[PDB]
Amino acid sequence: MYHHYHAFQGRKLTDQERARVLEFQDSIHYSPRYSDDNYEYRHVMLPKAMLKVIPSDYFNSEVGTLRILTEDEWRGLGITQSLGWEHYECHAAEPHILLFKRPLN
Repeated sequence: MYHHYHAFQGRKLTDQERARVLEFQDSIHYSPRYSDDNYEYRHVMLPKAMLKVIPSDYFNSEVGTLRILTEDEWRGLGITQSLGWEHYECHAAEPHILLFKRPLN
C-alpha cells in the first residue's frame, strides 16, 4: 500500500515550536464566512497569549503583525480551515487577527 506526499511550502516549525503553538489550538476563533460575487471571506482570531510562542521569523518585525503566511504555515500554527483560503496582511490590524479570502470560482 502506498500514500501520496506533500512537500511543505514555507518555513516548517520545529517539534518544540509545534508543541508550544498547538497548546492554544482550541482557543482559536473562526468567524463565519461572508461573500460577495467574486470572493468568500473569513477572519481568524488567535488568543493574544499565543503570540508570545509564535517564532519571531513569522512576524513582520517592522510593524509587529504576522507576515503573509503560506497555507502550510498557517495550517501548521493549528489554524484549521478548508483548502484554498489565502492570508492577506494588514499593518493596522491587531497582531492576533488574521484575514483570509478565497475566490468562489
